[PDB]
Parts: sequence; structure tokens; C-alpha cells
Amino acid sequence: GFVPPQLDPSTPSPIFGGSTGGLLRKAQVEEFYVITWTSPKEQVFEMPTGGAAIMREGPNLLKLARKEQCLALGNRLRSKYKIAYQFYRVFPNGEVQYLHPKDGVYPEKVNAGRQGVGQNFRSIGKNVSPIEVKFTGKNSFD
Amino acid sequence: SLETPVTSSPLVAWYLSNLPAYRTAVSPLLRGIEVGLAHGYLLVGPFALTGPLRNTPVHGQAGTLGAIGLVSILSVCLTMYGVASFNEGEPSTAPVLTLTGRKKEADKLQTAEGWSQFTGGFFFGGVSGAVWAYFLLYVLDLPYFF
Amino acid sequence: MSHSVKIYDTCIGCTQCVRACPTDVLEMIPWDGCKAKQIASAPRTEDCVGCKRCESACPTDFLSVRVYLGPETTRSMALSY
Amino acid sequence: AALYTHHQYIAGFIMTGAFAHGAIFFIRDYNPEQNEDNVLARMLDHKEAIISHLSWASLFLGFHTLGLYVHND
Amino acid sequence: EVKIVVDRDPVKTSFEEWARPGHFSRTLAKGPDTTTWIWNLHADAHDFDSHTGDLEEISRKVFSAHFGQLSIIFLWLSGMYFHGARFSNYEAWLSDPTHIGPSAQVVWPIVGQEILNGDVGGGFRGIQITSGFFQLWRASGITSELQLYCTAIGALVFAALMLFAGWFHYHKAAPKLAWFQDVESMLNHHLAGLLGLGSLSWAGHQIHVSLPINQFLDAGVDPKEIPLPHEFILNRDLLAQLYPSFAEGATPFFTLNWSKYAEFLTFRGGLDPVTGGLWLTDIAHHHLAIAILFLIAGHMYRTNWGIGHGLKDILEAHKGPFTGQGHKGLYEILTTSWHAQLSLNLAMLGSTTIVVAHHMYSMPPYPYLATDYGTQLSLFTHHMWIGGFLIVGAAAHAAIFMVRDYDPTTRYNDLLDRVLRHRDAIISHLNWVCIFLGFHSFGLYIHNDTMSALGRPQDMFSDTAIQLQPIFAQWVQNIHATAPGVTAPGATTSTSLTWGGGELVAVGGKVALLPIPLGTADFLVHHIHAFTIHVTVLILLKGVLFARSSRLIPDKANLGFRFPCDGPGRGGTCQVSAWDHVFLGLFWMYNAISVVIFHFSWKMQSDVWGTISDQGVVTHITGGNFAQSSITINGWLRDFLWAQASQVIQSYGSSLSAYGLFFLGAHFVWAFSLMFLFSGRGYWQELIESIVWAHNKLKVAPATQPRALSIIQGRAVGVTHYLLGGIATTWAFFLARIIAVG
Amino acid sequence: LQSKFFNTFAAPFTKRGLLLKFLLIGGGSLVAYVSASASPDLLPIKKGPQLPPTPGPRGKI
Amino acid sequence: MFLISWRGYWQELIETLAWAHERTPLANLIRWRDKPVALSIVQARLVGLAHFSVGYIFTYAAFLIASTSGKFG
Amino acid sequence: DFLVHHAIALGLHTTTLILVKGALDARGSKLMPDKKDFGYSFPCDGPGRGGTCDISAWDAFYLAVFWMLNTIG
Ligand SMILES: CC1=C(/C=C/C(C)=C/C=C/C(C)=C/C=C/C=C(C)/C=C/C=C(C)/C=C/C2=C(C)CCCC2(C)C)C(C)(C)CCC1
Ligand SMILES: CC1=C(/C=C/C(C)=C/C=C/C(C)=C/C=C/C=C(C)/C=C/C=C(C)/C=C/C2=C(C)CCCC2(C)C)C(C)(C)CCC1
Ligand SMILES: CC1=C(/C=C/C(C)=C\C=C\C(C)=C\C=C\C=C(C)/C=C/C=C(C)/C=C/C2=C(C)CCCC2(C)C)C(C)(C)CCC1
Ligand code: SF4
Ligand code: SF4
Repeated sequence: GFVPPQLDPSTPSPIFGGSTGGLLRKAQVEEFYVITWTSPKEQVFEMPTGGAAIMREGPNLLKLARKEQCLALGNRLRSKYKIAYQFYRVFPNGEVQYLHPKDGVYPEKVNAGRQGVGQNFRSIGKNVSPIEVKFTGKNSFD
Repeated sequence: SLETPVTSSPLVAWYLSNLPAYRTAVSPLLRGIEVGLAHGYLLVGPFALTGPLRNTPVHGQAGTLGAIGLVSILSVCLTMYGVASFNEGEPSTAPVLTLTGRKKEADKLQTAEGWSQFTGGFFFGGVSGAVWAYFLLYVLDLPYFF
Repeated sequence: MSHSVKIYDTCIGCTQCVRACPTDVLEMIPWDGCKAKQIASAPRTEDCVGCKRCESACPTDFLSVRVYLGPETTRSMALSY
Repeated sequence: AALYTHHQYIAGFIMTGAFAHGAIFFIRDYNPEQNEDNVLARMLDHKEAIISHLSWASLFLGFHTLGLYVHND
Repeated sequence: EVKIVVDRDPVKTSFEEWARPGHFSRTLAKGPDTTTWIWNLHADAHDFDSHTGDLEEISRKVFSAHFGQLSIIFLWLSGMYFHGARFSNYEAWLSDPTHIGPSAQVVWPIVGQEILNGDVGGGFRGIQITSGFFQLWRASGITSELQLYCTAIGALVFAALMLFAGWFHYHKAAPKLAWFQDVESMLNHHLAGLLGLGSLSWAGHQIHVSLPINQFLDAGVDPKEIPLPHEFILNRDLLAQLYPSFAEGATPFFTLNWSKYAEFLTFRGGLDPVTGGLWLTDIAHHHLAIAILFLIAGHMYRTNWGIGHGLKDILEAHKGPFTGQGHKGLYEILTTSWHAQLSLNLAMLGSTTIVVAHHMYSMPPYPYLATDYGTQLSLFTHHMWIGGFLIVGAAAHAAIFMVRDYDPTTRYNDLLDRVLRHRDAIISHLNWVCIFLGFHSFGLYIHNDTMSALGRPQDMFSDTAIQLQPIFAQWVQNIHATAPGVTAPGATTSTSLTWGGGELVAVGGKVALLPIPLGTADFLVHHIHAFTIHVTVLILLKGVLFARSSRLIPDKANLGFRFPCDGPGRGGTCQVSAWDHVFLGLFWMYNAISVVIFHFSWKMQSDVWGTISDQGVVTHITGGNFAQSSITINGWLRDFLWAQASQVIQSYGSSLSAYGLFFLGAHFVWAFSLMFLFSGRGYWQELIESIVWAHNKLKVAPATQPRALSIIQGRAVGVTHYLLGGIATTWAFFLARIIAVG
Repeated sequence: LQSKFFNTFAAPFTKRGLLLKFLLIGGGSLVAYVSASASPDLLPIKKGPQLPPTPGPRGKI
Repeated sequence: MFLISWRGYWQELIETLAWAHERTPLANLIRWRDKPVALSIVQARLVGLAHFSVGYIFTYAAFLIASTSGKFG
Repeated sequence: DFLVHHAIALGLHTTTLILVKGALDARGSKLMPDKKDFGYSFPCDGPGRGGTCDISAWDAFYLAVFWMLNTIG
């Protein structure tokens, strides 16, 4: 897979006063997220957790608590200003993980190379009754 | 995050840093007994004056013994919380970074054994504060209203 | 693995779920079982939050993607604290 | 009065639990093929008629018992 | 600058559309494939902002809708005046209003309801009323059925005229944007034009018609030979006989020696023992001074000339250190989004309705009003209800604005930005205050009740036990009772009589007002009110502040204003839309209003209302057990709720029997609401499915495919039925009780 | 100075499990003793009603 | 209170309360062990039904005993 | 006594209706024909396709307990 990650660097942050939507104990103990994109021009955009702020020129760096907010902001940036982006996960050990594209091409369209994790080749009605599988680990949809 | 004058100011940070719950330059047991005697002197007042025997000449001892009992219950609760959350050889979870960024030694107050010393100190101090409030409220008791 | 996603061969490869997946779970892969020659896939069920909006879109006979519930975790619960 | 009310409410609760655990039996342990065409599997085939007729009895009794009451009132 | 620009004939008055429902919504106009179509049709009729994208057309539409509303109001007024003219005993009531029950509605003798036309005195039979029109019609010196008749006619004329104006302004001459969006001249006029000149012309109608005829009636005369109004202005000599100063034309006014008119324009204050009402001289001075004040206020803003301010030139100057740039640009927000204006105006209107409700009882303006008990009570509680509803609507539409038309890119602001930037702190602290008030205002009642049922009365919360004193209220009352001494020499007595100083006003063996003392029970009830209000504010403010996006759902706004949930994911996401926040807050507002009105009823019937003996001993309607039985919930049951519910429950076989019947249906619906509030949908969907099968079996399956109501509509119908049940119950209770005993 | 007194006069009160044991057994014993030795002057329960009560309706039963 | 107000409201409220307790001095030292989360939906329904039943039994039982104890006839 | 007996029969028939609908329609109706694979008590099956609040058979027992209490009262 010639789809390498980008190893999220430490680049400046958007101009924002700092507010009660930031991180909490969770981010400092378990995990948090960082979304990163390059911007075309200093404009205004509403952060997910409150108010609005301005971005800068070049690459950006925003931190957030949960992946859902990051991806919501990313879809907003892709449907409002037509720019690409990534977001990374961080662990308190110091690890950094690359999550969303996994190839660079959106998961919206086809790109061979992805495996087939979690298919069942039978219509929904073919599932069986729990009695046939009771007292076991298996379930009907498996 | 937001930093208003309340959460960020010289005098407020000074005050909060001076009270025993954050002055890491003292043994945890001593901070515990200090907060204990503080709350002991604290709670005797309303418990005694407004208790269910206030119209009786025993109301003093009554309120004081009730305060002592509440202190004992809360010390039990402290020890229970400590044994629940703090393991016996694992590290601390106290803030080890100050405002400037001086990497602070892990607060022994935030350890199992340290929490135990704290609990014992708090209990002894609460008892002492309650009995002191009693002796100052019912022997040398002119300049007050009660 | 907290929740669970299943996909069935009545998938018409219309690709509404992925466009509506809030937390980047599903995707498409090359198949031979429809015109669009593409079927769903769920290799990212960890971040599966559990909202049915995905299968609230699949315009098939009854359904083609099911979201079976299971145990809970820290990320499957939208926790942020 | 106390004994009567006691026993009646207990009977009601047990009666509800009965149908509850019956539905549980259907959900968890009923097998289709081990019961092909038997009276049990014969019930399910026309649940619509049963539900409809129960709803009809309910509607009749409700409408008329409420009508008479409001008229007298 | 500003001109009269309009446009000509956009839409033609053609019935082409009336036969095609849902012409406005593209989807609705296609056809009802199922039954939810006919719910969705009504559900979004008035939703103008979801029918276009430009403010011009929706502004025209709301301009026409306002005319529709005004036409309905005029028709209602006309119906009222008619029923007063042709179907009342109003003349007999004017003969002597001390012990003659106002009745203005008779019922047809068909189905045994003749008993409804009960005995009301004065040789009349009819359903007794409590609207309180009669005090007004006696204030304005109507005193003749011809006047009611012609007024009803004129009201009908104005109604048809307004309906016309509506049709014409929408269809033929539609206003343009630069007209609507021009708020400067609108403020200028409405300040100077509408309110000021209104109060001025009313002062006219009072000093030239009402005042003399009212003074004559107080002297005591059959209104038959009372001189007609116009015969009091044409021939001056009558008013001359009344008021010497009034026979001096216009010299004492223009020549600045206004003190001559002191007789009919004065500043007495207090009430008038002849009728307990207000000294009409005072109310005339009031209306006139208010007219002058509004006129001088109206001249603020520059409209076309070179003088005057600009509503853009006022905000941007204010910019403090903490907030920063201040109100810059807010002028654009409140000029480019109708919902914002609707919310602001609804909030202010609800507050004004509440304060009107309050100021009414404590200062009875009309004559012979503070002695028709039921009228006073019913007016107060009605105004309270209207205010509550208006406030909730304000919050809802504020949330709608927050969702749809808010955007920082062009409708920017630096104040609201800060507000939203720390919403969590606001909601957290308000929540904690709500918990604190709940505890220390209800647990007190619980403690008092318990320590009562345990045979420890001397450990209760009352005057006879551990004591809580509302010292600030008594302080203010003392100040208001000693203020006419030095601070306000131009007055004669206290501003009202409810202040803790003076005597009592009683007419026809009944009392109207007297001093009002405050006991610990008043402290407790006031804190209950404060707590419930704080909780309602918490609900609604949380809804508004979190309508955009919460820390649970990141992009709530994109999902729209009104949607049921976001699926059972992430542990369940039921009731997250601001719409559901309003659905919740409605119940709490209902509870606040209910407890407030109960407190009012008990306090009045236990400390003010009642009868006065020949010697002067007062025996109140309920015996004055408030300060000793309002401090136990069990008391509320026993002393007030159970006891004073007698007259409604024995009401069968009497004139008041109607008030009895509702007392059950009110409860019934009240029940019924639960069926919708508790259940869900899928169950009903499956039941409807089986019923559709049962029908289809007989070739009766209708093409309008049956569908159990959608979730949001289920919650809506539930809350509507619940509010209806509660309000109808308290309504029947109040009317039956007060009109029977009082 | 005060640190040594505070340490020594509360020295056995440092072990935590021992602390739970001591506090619980002491609280139980203390409340049991004070309630068994409750004086009637401050408790309206430690003495009887001491008055002839009221008979219920329908005679006495 | 449990049959009407469904979860998401209380979930957001718990979020706010959690942030509050987290950023408060003298209490941030005390941590929690189970992240506070509003009850589940079926759990809601259950506890609401339990409350309904308990109240609807206590009320009528006390009334039934008292009405015939005050009179014994 | 006649009117009260009729009201009691109403309560009986409608409570029976609730419970039997919960029993027979537990395997699955056209709203969710494969319900038999979701176990007994589940929150719901999503807000789409018409909304599916209170569709488990546990929820049927839930909605029946109310009428049981009512009839016994
Ligand atoms: C007349 C008379 C008589 C007779 C009587 C009789 C005979 C009666 C009967 C009665 C009856 C006869 C009754 C019945 C009842 C029934 C019931 C009550 C049922 C129930 C059911 C259920 C509960 C079910 C369940 C389930 C399900 C849900 C599903 C499946 C599974 C199961 C089974 C679990 C004599 C001569 C003796 C004497 C005189 C009088
Ligand atoms: C709130 C409300 C109400 C009430 C209302 C009212 C009461 C109103 C009033 C209003 C008013 C009170 C109005 C007024 C107006 C006035 C005006 C509009 C005037 C005008 C005038 C003019 C125009 C004149 C001119 C002139 C002449 C001719 C002579 C002199 C000179 C001059 C040139 C100036 C009711 C409850 C019923 C219903 C609901 C709502
Ligand atoms: C005859 C008939 C029947 C039956 C019926 C019934 C049974 C009914 C019932 C009913 C019930 C069981 C109840 C009801 C109730 C009602 C109500 C409840 C109404 C109300 C209305 C209104 C309109 C009100 C109003 C108001 C108030 C009072 C408050 C607020 C203000 C206002 C003015 C809004 C049958 C089916 C046989 C057949 C068909 C016909
Ligand atoms: S389920 Fe519907 S959406 Fe998801 S893949 Fe199959 S077809 Fe496309
Ligand atoms: S079931 Fe009804 S309520 Fe529960 S989540 Fe799905 S939609 Fe919201």
C-alpha cells in the first residue's frame, strides 16, 4: 500500500480565545484527537463545541476530545470551502496514529486494497433463531 | 480554556496555594490534621445551637457529641474512598506541574499510605476541634452570642 | 467490537451510509454483485458510536446493513470526560 | 378489606408475569421446525385476527361504558 | 433616503390553488401517499421561512397575517358588544351594581339546559359572566343599549375594512424591502403616533364624557334622565355647573397657570369609597401625562431630516473592557431575522402581561370592580396564564433563530460569541442554584409537615415556632406607607391601600382592599415561586444555548430545529432538539403558574376578601387560616384544596351545574394525556398494521395508508392535552367556588 | 514543635484497615451504649405515655 | 419525571455537571471512579414504572386502611 | 353493579390485548420482521423508517402494567 501516513507535526493553532469546550481529564488520561489541514485564506468558521474562530495561512492544528467532533468539522470544511484534511489520535505514552483516510482517497468511493471485514453473503431474512445457537458464544448474525 | 480574573489572578492563586490542601512543602498527615481541626471548629456551631435539644441545658454536650459523630462518619468515608481509589504500591495522580511548569515531585498526599495519614490526621483534628469549641463555648463564653 | 455492524448481499451499492457515517466506520469495496460492483464494509467498528442513521438511509427491501448492539466502552458511548 | 385488596393485587401482578414469560418463551426457545403446523405454530399464522378481535371487544366495551356514564352524568 | 416604494400586483386573486392543498411545499403538493401527509400539511402551513429564501416575500406574508389577526380581534370585540347590547341586563345592572350579578349569555331551552339560565337578579335569567366588561362599560359611561349596538356595528365595519386592507396589501400593492427594513421611522411613529396620541385621545374621551356622567351616577340618579354625553360638550353650562375652572375655556392652560384645572386633573391617589375604584381624575391625569411622555419620546431617531439618532449610531459606541468590541453589528442581526424579533417581543409582552395581572388586583382601576370577587380573580389568573405562554413562545422562537439564521460569517457579533463561548459555566451555575432553591424551599415544607405529623409543633417553621421573617418586604411596605408624608407631598394617601398603612375600603357590606401583612408562609411561598421560575429558566436557557451544538452531538444544528432524536446510539439520544427542550419547559411553566394562582386565591380569600359587619367586624370568606395552615402540604389538602372544592362538587341540579360537569372532563383529558406522553410509536405501528390487515380482509383497506403519529407529533398532542386538562380543571374549580360562595 | 505532639498522640491511628476496624467498632459500641443509657428527660421515648389513652370508634375495637 | 423526560436532556446536563465538578478547586483533588452517565432508556422506563407502582399502591393502601380505621364501619 | 362489571370486563380485555400483542408479535411484524434476533429487551430500532420507540415485547409488558394497576384499582 503506497499510502503512507504524514506523521502529524507541531504547527500553529487557529486564533481563538480558549473556552469551556476544550479538553478535560479524559484527554489528559486516556486519549484525545488532533485535526490538521492547510487553509487557503484567513476566514471564520464555527468550532464544533461553541462559538467561532479564524484560521491562519498554511497548515493548521486543532485539538479536540472525541473523533466525532473532528470528523464533523472536517465534513464542514469539505462541504463549505473544498479543502482536504486529516486527523490523528494521540496516546499519553507519546504515540500518534493516523485514522481517517487510511489511503488518502475518501472512504466515500472505491479504492481496491481494503479488505472485507464483516460481510455476510445472505439476505437479512436468512438469519436463524436464538434457540438454534443458545448456550454457545455464537450469535445469529455471525 | 477561558481564564477570567476569578480563575486567574495573583491574590486568588496565592490564597488557594497557601491553604494546606496544596502546600506540598508539609507532611500530608499535618495538612490532614489541620483541615480536620478546621472543620472541627467549624461544624459545632449550628449543630449545637439549632439541634433538637436546644431548649435544654444539655444542648452543648449534645451538639458537640453530634459533631464528633459526624466527623467520625466522614473520616470513615475518607478511608473508604482512599482504599477504593488508591492502590498500595502504584504511583500518584496529583498535579505534578505548577503554573510556570516546574516539574513537581509526586505529592505523597496523593498516595495510599499518604491518604491514610491524611485520614487519621483529619479524624484526630476534627475530634480536637470539636472538644475545643465546646470548652471555648461553655466555660469561657462571655463575648459571644448563643 | 463494542457494537457490531453487519452487511447483507441485498446491498445495491448505492453508498448512502458512508456519506452519512458520522465517525468514519464504513466504506465501499469492489464486488461483483451489483451494477456498481461495490459492496459495503465495516473494518472500523471500534469507533462505531451506535446511531442508526447509517441504516436509516439504506433504501432496500427491508434493510441491507444492520447495527447490532452489544457491550459498552469509553468511545462507543460518545464520552468526552 | 385489607386481605381482599392484598390478594387481588398479587393475583394481578402474577397474571401479568405469566404473559411476560410466555412472550419470553417465544423469543428465546420456540423452534420452528420442531413445531411445524402444530397448534402452537398454528397460533402465529393468524395473530392478526386475534389482535383485531381483542381490539374490537375493547372498543365496544369502552365506547358504550363511557357513553352510558357520560349520559347519566 | 426613505420613500414610499412599493410593488404592484405580484399574486392574482385566483382560486386556482384552494383546490390544490399544500401548493407551498413542493413535496406536499405531490399527493398524500399515506396519512401523515395531512398532519404535515397543517404542521407547516404558517412556516413561512421554510417556503422561500428571501425576506421580502415572508415579510409581505406576515404583514398580511397581522391583518388577519386584527380582523379576528375586531370580530371578537363586535360579538362581545353585541351580546352586551341585545342579550344582557346591562341597564338593570347600572340601576344598582351592589348586589346584581352581571349576566351576558342566555341559553336556548331545548335539551333541559334551561337550568343554565339561573337566577341572576334584576328580572333576568342567564349564564353568569366573569369577564368583567361591565365595570368598563360603566367607566366609559355607555349606560344605554343603543351605544353597545352601534359600537358592535362599527367594530364589524372595522373588521371588514382590515380584512380588505390585508387582501389589498398582499395581492395588489405589496410593500418592498427598504420599507420594512426601515425601522427608524417605525419606532419614531409607534412611540409618538400610536401610543401617545392614543392615550391623549382617551384622556379626551374621559374628561369630556366619562368624568361628568360618572360623577352624576355617584351622586345617584336613574341613568334615564342623565344628560347625554354630547349634550355635555355642546352646551357648556352643564360642565360649568360641575367645575368652575372648566368654564374658563383655554386661557388657564395656554397662559401657563395650569393650577386652575386642579379640580379634574389631580394627584390624589388611593381609592374612591363611593365605588372602591380609582379616582377618575387621577386616571385622567395619568393617561394625559403618559400621552405627553410618549410624544416627547417619539422624536429620537433620524428618519429623513438632519436631526435625530440612528439605531446603528447608538450601539457601536458601547464597548466595554471585559466584553471588548461591544454591540457592533447587532443592528444587522435584529433587522435580518424575523424570529429574533418575535422572540424579543414575545418575552417583553409576556412580562408586561404578568405585571398587568399583578398591578390589576392591588390597584383596581375600574369602579365597582374590587367587590365583584370572581371578576377580579378570573382576570388576574387569565393574565397570568397569557404571560406564561408568551414567555415560553419567546424562548422557543429564540432557539429557532439560534438554529437557522445565525451565522458568524456575515451576521457576526462579538457579544453573543462570548456568551456562547462559556455556555457550560452559565448552565452549570444555574443548575446548582436550582438545586439549592429546590432543597431550601421545598424540603422546608417537608420538614414542617413531618414535624407536624410527629407531634412536635414547637419545632415547626411558623410564627409560633422556629421563626422566619420576611423582613425586606415589611421594610418596603413601611416605606411605601410613610412615603406620602415627606417624599411625595403632592399625594394624599399611599399609592395603593395594600401597603401596610391606612384604613379599609368597603362597599355594600363587603370589603374591597385593606392592609396586607406578610407571615412566614409568605416567605416560603415566595421562595417556592423563585425556585420554580429558576428551574423553568434553566430548562429554556439550556435549550437555547445548546440548540447549535452540544458536547454530546457535535453537529446538532445540521440535523435541524425539530427532529425527534439521533437514534438510540451512544447510550441513547432521546429528546435533544431544542423543540423538546421547549416541550419539557412547558410543563414546568404550567406548574409555576398553577402554584402561583393557588397561592393568590388562598391569600386573597384568607386575608383581604370577605364581608364587613354593621359594627365593623370583618369575617373573611375563609376565616384567616393562611398563616397557620399554608405551612403543611397536608394542610393545603385539608384547609384549601379539599375544603374549598365543595361548591364545585355539590353543584349538580343548580345554575352552576355546568361548572360541575367540566370539573370531570377537565380531569378526564388530563388523564388521557398520559396515553400519548408515556407510550412510544412502534407498538402503535404494529397495532395499526394488524388493524389494516383486519380491514383489508374485507376489501376496505384505504389508499390513505394508516400511520401512527410521528414521534414529535405524539409529544405535541400529549403536552397539549395535558395543559388543557390542567387549565380546565383549575378554571372550573375557581369559577364554581368563587361564584358560589362570593 | 507541634508536629511531634500531633504525630505521637495520633500515631496508632495511621494504619488504614485498623482505622476502619477501630472507628466502626467504636461507633457501634458508643451508639449502643448511649441509646441503652438514654435519659428520659431528653428523649420522649424512654418513658411511656403515662396518660389514659382514647378508645377507638365502635366501643373499643 | 422518568416517563416523560428522556435521556439526552439529562445526558447533556451530566456533561455540564461533570465539567463543573472538574474545574472546581478543592474538589478536583477528589476524583470519581465511574464516569457519571445518565441512565439507559429501558432502565428509565423500568424505574419510572417502579415509582408509579409504589406510589399507586401506598396511596390506596393507606387510604383503605384509614377510611375504615377512623370509623370501623 | 352492571356498569362496574362492564368497566371491569373492558379492563380485562384491553390488558389481555396488550399482553397478547406483546407475545405473538414478539418474533416480528412488518415493521421489524427480524426482531427475533434482537433478544427480549432492547431500546429501539432507530428513529428512521417511521420511528420505532417502544417496540420491544418488554415494552409491551411495560405498557400493560399500567392497565393492570388500573383494572385492579
Ligand atoms: C361455569 C361454572 C363451571 C365451570 C367453570 C369453568 C370451566 C371455568 C373455566 C375457566 C377457564 C378455562 C379459564 C381459563 C383461563 C385461561 C388463561 C388465563 C390463559 C392464560 C394463557 C397464558 C398465560 C398463555 C401463556 C403463554 C403464552 C403467552 C404463549 C405460549 C407460552 C405460554 C403458554 C406460557 C362449573 C361447572 C365448574 C361450576 C359452576 C360454574
Ligand atoms: C392589548 C389588547 C387589547 C387592548 C387594546 C387596546 C385598548 C388598544 C388601544 C389602542 C388605542 C388607544 C389606539 C389609539 C389610536 C389613536 C389614533 C390612531 C389617533 C390618530 C389621530 C390622528 C391621526 C389625528 C390627526 C390630527 C387631526 C385629525 C386633528 C389634530 C391634528 C392632527 C393632524 C394630528 C385587548 C384586550 C382589547 C385585546 C387584546 C390586545
Ligand atoms: C356523545 C357522543 C359520544 C360520546 C362522547 C363523549 C363520551 C365525550 C366525552 C368527553 C369527556 C369524557 C370529556 C370532555 C372534556 C372536554 C373538555 C374539557 C373541553 C374543553 C374545551 C375548551 C374549549 C376549554 C377551553 C378553555 C378552558 C376552560 C381553559 C383554558 C381557557 C379555554 C377557554 C381555552 C359517543 C362516543 C357515544 C358517540 C359520538 C357522540
Ligand atoms: S446499505 Fe444501502 S447504503 Fe449501505 S451500502 Fe447497501 S445500499 Fe449502499
Ligand atoms: S426510540 Fe423513539 S425515542 Fe428512543 S431513541 Fe429511537 S426515537 Fe428517540
